[PDB]
Amino acid sequence: AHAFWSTQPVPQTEDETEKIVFAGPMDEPKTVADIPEEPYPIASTFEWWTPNMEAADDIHAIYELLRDNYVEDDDSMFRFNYSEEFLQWALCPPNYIPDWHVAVRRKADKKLLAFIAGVPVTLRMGTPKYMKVKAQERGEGEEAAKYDEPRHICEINFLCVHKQLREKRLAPILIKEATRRVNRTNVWQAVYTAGVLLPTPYASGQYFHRSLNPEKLVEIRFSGIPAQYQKFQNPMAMLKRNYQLPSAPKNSGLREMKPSDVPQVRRILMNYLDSFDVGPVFSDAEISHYLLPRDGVVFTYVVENDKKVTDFFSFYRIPSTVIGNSNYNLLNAAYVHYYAATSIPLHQLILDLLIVAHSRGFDVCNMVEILDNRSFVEQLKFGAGDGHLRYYFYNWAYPKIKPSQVALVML
Ligand SMILES: CCCCCCCCCCCCCC(=O)SCCNC(=O)CCNC(=O)[C@H](O)C(C)(C)COP(=O)(O)OP(=O)(O)OC[C@H]1O[C@@H](n2cnc3c(N)ncnc32)[C@H](O)[C@@H]1OP(=O)(O)O
Repeated sequence: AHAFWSTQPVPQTEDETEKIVFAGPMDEPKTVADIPEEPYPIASTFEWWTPNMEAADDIHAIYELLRDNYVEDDDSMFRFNYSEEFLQWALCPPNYIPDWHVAVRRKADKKLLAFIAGVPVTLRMGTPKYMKVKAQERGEGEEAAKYDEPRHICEINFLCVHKQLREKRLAPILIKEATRRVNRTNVWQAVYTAGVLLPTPYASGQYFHRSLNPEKLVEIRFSGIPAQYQKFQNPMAMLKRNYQLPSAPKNSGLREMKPSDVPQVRRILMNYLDSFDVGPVFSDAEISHYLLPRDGVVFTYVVENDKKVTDFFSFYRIPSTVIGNSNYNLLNAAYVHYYAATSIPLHQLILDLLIVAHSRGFDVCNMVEILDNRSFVEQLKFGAGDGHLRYYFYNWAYPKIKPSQVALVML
């Protein structure tokens, strides 16, 4: 029973989603004038707050909320510790809408108690290729193509309720108020991800992890000894030896991305992402924002061949707090971001990502099996994680697809 989600324009069961064969909206069309102009009522001791993401004080307040209260593993050993610089990056892409960043604070002391953030994204989200095949074989190509134009929608992230206020139905009102503010902008769909099962994902991908410092990872109980290494008398030693990375990048033309690479990176990324059912459309401004290197936040490298950029990869940094370990209190994790390989095998491109991440002191490289990420798991010695990242739409019926048809990276 979902007292909240059963009232919302989402598919309500896996059985329902299994039957969806076209993309399209779920709610009746509405207009902005149908949407209340007043923020939803909230307890008189709390207030809605829209942070100013240019104010160091406001960014710091969000930072501290998430540091102490955002996603935790089930054993409370690790918690994400997004940096202030990362939050300003993730929350403030080009043309972002300040009113889509929704917070609740306590009036008396102005303490931040809850947060949810929406940013604009332009998403291809029309009927998937294989369902269009089946639709065309039914003479319904027209209906299957109705919504192929990229849509300007909302990407939701960073939903967080302070630990002391959990299970008091604050998340539904936060979500409802964000929806109100987005709808008041004439935007009617959103996309979000979660590591938990909600009604009802259109895609789910397993997490995979590449140890860069396997001794540390075993000590902090992030990962175990892979089953294939349990046959050894000293598995950690063999792990270190087989996981040892080349001292140097295998691609001699590798260098950090620079502003003049933006147009070529845009073109090769968009050409690659076009082959996926669900994916973002990025302008030069958005390519610049999301991919140009930013210290401690995002790292992007290009390969030149024949004087031109032919390949690139990116990763971003999310440290996690390690709780209860007497030897370590932080885990430095690199997350595979966007990439495109036009002249070298993808596993050779991503090997250079691992080499660079190791040289920069990261402990582990994490990814979800979206894009073509599954294809280099075995080759580059990634191990399967316990987690799955689920992909969801708000007010968009969508057929179930494999994660290999998803090209939207979530931060
Ligand atoms: C058109 C524009 C639309 C824009 C909006 C689109 C939708 C966006 C949707 C949000 C996308 C977020 C994407 C991310 O950021 S996913 C990461 C979410 N954050 C965390 O896990 C951080 C740590 N946990 C917390 O802060 C709290 O436990 C949260 C805030 C998660 C729940 O707070 P609390 O534990 O105090 O519970 P409650 O009593 O207030 O509320 C219980 C209700 O909340 C439903 N619930 C539980 N977990 C989630 C979840 N992860 N997404 C959506 N709904 C969730 C649950 O099914 C129940 O509804 P129902 O089962 O009774 O019906």
